[PDB]
Amino acid sequence: VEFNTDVLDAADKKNIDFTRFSEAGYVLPGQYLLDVIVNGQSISPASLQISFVEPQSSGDKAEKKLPQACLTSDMVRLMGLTAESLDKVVYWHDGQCADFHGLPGVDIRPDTGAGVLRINMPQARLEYSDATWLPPSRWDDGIPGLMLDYNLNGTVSRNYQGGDSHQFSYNGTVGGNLGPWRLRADYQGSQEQSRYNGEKTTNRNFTWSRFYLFRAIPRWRANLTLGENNINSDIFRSWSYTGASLESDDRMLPPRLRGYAPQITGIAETNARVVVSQQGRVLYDSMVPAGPFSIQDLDSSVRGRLDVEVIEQNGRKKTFQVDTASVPYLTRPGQVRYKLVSGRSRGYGHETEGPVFATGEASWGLSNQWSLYGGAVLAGDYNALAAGAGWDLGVPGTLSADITQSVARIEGERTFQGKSWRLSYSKRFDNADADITFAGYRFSERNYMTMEQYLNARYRNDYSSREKEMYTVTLNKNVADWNTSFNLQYSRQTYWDIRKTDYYTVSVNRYFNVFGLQGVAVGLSASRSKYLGRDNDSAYLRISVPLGTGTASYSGSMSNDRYVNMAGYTDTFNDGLDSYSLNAGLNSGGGLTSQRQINAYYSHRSPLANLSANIASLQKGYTSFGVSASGGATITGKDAALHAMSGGTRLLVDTDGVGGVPVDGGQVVTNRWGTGVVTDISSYYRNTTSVDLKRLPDDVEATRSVVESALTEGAIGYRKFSVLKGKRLFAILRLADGSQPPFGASVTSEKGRELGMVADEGLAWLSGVTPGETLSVNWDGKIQCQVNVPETAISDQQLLLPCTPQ
Amino acid sequence: SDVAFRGNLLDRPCHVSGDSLNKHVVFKTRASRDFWYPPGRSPTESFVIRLENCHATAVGKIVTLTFKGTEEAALPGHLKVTGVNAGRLGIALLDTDGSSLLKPGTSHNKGQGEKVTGNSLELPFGAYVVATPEALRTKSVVPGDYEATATFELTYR
Amino acid sequence: WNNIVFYSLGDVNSYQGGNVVITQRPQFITSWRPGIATVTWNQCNGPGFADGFWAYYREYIAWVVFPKKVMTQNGYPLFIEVHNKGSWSEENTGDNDSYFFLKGYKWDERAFDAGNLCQKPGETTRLTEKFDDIIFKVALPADLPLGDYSVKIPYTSGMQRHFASYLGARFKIPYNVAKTLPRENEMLFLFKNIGGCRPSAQSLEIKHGDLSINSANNHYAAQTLSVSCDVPANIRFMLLRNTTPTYSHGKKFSVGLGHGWDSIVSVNGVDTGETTMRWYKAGTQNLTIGSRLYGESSKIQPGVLSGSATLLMILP
Amino acid sequence: AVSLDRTRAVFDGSEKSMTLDISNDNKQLPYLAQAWIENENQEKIITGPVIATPPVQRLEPGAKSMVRLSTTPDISKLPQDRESLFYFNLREIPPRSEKANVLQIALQTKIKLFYRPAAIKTRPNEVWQDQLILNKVSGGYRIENPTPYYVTVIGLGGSEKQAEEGEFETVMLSPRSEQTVKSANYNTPYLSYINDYGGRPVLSFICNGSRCSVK
Repeated sequence: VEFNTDVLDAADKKNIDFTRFSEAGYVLPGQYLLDVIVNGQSISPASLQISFVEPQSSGDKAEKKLPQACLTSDMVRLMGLTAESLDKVVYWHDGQCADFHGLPGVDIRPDTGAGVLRINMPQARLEYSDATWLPPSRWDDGIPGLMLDYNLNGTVSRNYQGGDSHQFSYNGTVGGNLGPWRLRADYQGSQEQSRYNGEKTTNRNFTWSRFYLFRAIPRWRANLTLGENNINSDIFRSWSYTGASLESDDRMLPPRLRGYAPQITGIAETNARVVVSQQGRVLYDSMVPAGPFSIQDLDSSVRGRLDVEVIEQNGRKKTFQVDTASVPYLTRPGQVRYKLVSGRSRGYGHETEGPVFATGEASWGLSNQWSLYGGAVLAGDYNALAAGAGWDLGVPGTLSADITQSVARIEGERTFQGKSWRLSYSKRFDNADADITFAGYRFSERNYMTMEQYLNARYRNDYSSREKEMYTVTLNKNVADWNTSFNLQYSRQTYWDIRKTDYYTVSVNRYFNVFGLQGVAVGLSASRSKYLGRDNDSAYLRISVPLGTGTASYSGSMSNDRYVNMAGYTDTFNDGLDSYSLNAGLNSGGGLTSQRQINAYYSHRSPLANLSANIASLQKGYTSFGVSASGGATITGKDAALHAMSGGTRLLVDTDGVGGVPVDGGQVVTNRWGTGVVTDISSYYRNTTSVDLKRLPDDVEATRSVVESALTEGAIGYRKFSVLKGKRLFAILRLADGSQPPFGASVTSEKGRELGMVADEGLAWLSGVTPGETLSVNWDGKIQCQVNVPETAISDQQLLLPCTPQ
Repeated sequence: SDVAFRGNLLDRPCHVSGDSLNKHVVFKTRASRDFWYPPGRSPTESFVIRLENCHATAVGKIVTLTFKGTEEAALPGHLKVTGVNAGRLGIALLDTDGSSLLKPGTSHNKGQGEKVTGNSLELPFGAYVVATPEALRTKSVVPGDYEATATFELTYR
Repeated sequence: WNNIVFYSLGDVNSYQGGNVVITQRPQFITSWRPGIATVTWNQCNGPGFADGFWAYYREYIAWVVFPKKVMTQNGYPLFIEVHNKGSWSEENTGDNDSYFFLKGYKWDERAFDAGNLCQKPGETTRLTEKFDDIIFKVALPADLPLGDYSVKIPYTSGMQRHFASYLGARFKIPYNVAKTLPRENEMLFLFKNIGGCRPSAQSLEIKHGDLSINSANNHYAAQTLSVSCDVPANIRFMLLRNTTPTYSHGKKFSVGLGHGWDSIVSVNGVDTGETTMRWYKAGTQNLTIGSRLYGESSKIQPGVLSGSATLLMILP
Repeated sequence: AVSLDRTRAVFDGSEKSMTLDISNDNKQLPYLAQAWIENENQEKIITGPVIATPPVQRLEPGAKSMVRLSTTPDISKLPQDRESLFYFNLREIPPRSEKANVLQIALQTKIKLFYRPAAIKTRPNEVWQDQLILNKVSGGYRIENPTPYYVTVIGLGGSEKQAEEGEFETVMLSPRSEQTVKSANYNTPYLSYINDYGGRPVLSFICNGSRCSVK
């Protein structure tokens, strides 16, 4: 219980809801906004729907129990519990309080004073998720529509012999995605026209360069591929083809499961208990096995001392200093990688076909830091078998080698068979920065035929370009004074019965400052191509000193008796996001001519599309002024929009009605229809889309800003914004008899929304009132009266209101 | 490449000392011995109130003490008590010098009786319940429970 | 006899890729040009003026040659990658700084042409001959700085003529005499770098409100900042001094927030200013930068403080 | 006890509602509290200009409690050329015991309010206290206020020994007002007052008999 009912500044002694709300303050059965936090992290930064009701399930003699959070099914399904393991929330309805009678050890503390909802529970009941390692639940992939992104340039020109000005670039990648299956077709075209005195010629070209469709699989972690493309050069060279392809995608796996750091190989006596702390927080406390142990489950971020403290079974202890550099390798044991490609070959034309193949390329690592890789390319008339391993020996570096047994039966009856071996070598991070990052050695014979060579000799019949044997190495070494990373290099080639053309390239990178700020980078290079009689000595020179909004740039270059000079003042604007390039130049050729060029440019990052202008004028080539249009668009989604160039992912922010709201990320502003789209985002990340809260105009306001979702590549995420206005008013509620109701009673809305309470003289200042509804006032544990607010009411008014019972 | 700044502000935590939390002084006197007989009084209770600070060169120039409460209708300068004695008793509060029987709503004259003990300002007082004359001569004072709590407006200057 | 004079085009063209990220790579059109040619060679050993009454030998081929390695604004070696040669015939594998392809379309023709066989270089002729188109791509380097660049393309486009006396004269033209010629035919690329290392926020808002004095003495308030890239490299950074400190504290980067308050900063636990870390894979991290709130040496004069600093990232 | 951090509540014209956290000093028993805002004529204006949204909330032992203060168009209809002083008042509700004749101590504290309009807004390092001109009547220094804000002084002395230790009554004023305060004659008056931070800037005057200001 009983509180002090008498001590209050009130002329009226009607306080039946004053003792009741105070006493009811354990768990309040009302509707508020709380943030559900599970084991420290949160599943929702802006959880609005949090309901509380009194439970009438458990019958009792006194019926005095504690009410809990009357959760619905959306926030319990977006949290990530293993619902197929333990089914204790799949049978509960929204009418009654979700009781926790089936599982032990979890306590809930609902505090509306702090605006949070803490839940502490063990890891054995649920799965794991964070900003990294998103769950396998499908995200917002609905109504993809079409996606266009143009990049066109219109410009003028003039030559030394008269003038002609009609030049147009025409490229873009349009395509329409359909659910998980996503399509994109890049067109290629142009527009040329020249107007001289005695001749008026023009030509137009357009072709379908590359049209492609794709779909990703989260179950097998591989992306399917149908159409025309090129394969990167791992062992074999690059080549065009048409058909199916099963390639890699390792975006879903966590870095603790991907990367593995080497652990302590200390073998003292038994199944001990390790304790490792960084700043006074144990990051790992578990039971290791008997004898030798190795914890590769910990690859987190460390930036200091970590005291590895061991607790043995008898009670023995040992302390030693481990470094912060825990040397994680690039080899991955236990994980395999594969390329399952098949189809037909693409020539140079658009309708150029060829033979049918079936290719298998795979790699496998054993868990002794050794790793094999085998390739089986099989066509209808050409077969090549590849196999090989790779391993890191630790202190002498790392090595890898492979053999390629190829048979080639051409149409002209000439069977050629060869087994070629290539070896790769490298080096770890040494003490004096000795770093051989690559060292190759390719053994070949005159009897070879690669797949590209098989297709050119089979139809175009060329019998040249035969390579015999060579070696290369890549050493780079820095020193801890003068900031210079020395990279002296040498590469050597030789063909079958054609000469060598051996190369010689050196480098030195100075970095210091005299009579200016630090940031002056002077990298210098010099190259030499040694033939039997010719040695072309080329060298590049530059002077570059920045001052933030100014940068004096110079460029010197001389390949073979042609020294070229440049002079510029290129930098950004005061905001830092706008820019312009300004530079002059001098050209001295070997054929007794001195040429000069002057080029000017200015850009502008508009949110609808990026635009720019250029001025180019040289000696004998005149007045080439240009203008560029580049941007992007998305039609037939939820609404049409316009944006700046994408590379695979876009999220759709929906702020209807407001034309000028600035969002973060790329500072895109919305349109008259009220839709927007951000561009700089990445797959499987924590994307916090908040608007520029202090850059809002005075016509609109913002209730809440933070919405959270994780997008993938090629999907469009829809984000609904619940920001609306609220009217505030003072309403004098009067009862049927004329008397006033006891003040302190809270008013709930029709949709389950608590807004405030009644003051002393039957007055209730309320904010956020929608005009036209019928409100509800609650005292003594039930609904007592209803009033009907008219639609003519606006904000900040004094209204006398009559009470009507339900 | 952005401005690394933090806009901050702070304030002085002007407060009262937490040592005077157990200030439940009681009146264990007899209502038929000390309130029926025509000496109408109870033995006085003393209480010192501490208030911690940072600086104490002035006392009344920072916080001014004044008290109020439900005044007794039949007793000027005394407050109305609750319980079984509905207007039968009156609380007479003495000052820090213990002489003036001041009014519920007037303030104490600053400059005297204020113990400046470093940064904590001690303030001892005295208070006794007097009997109301409408119930002292007629001996209608009910012996039992009587709860009294007066407010103290500690206005900051 | 063998008199051969050359024809060189007069075309200058435009083209644009736009904005490509460093992890991605571009593709480009190499359009064949049936433009107006100009003579740049004057040799004559047989007859001077053309008569064409005897069926003498003739052939006509094209000539486009491009260098294998060029340079950019800051002098970087541009590795030109060969993607698809078209229906042409690439030869001379023993070269390392020039490409060599030719096209034999007009050959073994008997001549019946009158006029002048050997003329002056100041002459132009109208010829319309369209052929097969070429499409390419380029293996661009990894370490590139930010900004805008204007790539100039040195090239040639055209070919050679032939007048001999007999059928079956496979004459060849040397490459040193072809490469020593001057250069006139068009240069045109412009590009701006997007970059591959871009942090999370780039707005840097750190805030903290009111409190007491004793709690504030040697207090700590944190703030986290992440950064994401996708190329394995060794990245560093630098903290710039904006304000000035009152007292001397040595190694500790103390930012003067005013009124005698130099709050020392916390680079994840220690006041080191800057560090060095490596990337071996792609991804992101998290980096919580807070600061100790002790700035006054017990002669406490507190006020409203809004001191600043500036931290930027330096590329390797 | 109850921790009260504010020295003076200052509200600005740009912000529509400010914030304030209050916490518990007692760790043995929970508490309850109620508040209201008064005015110049000292009455409970429950339909005042600023409305504090939580009227009563339960405080745990050693925990904290929040309060938001919404604002109405009556501030806008009031003149923005001067500030609007007010008095908000706090009262705590302790749990009532069951022993006999318990003399529980009820605490009431008053602390000042200050709405400053945006037209006469103050910069973060702006001092207008040096602009004040002070004159002298024979027997007391009269104070002239040309500033549009409320002024408050607590000390005056010829040296610092009689500045913070010398006896002087609290004298407040209103914007663009003038009055005469009885005070002795000093050659160099050490005006020790309390600023907006709460510290003591002892502004030592440069006077001319009946014309006192700062250089």
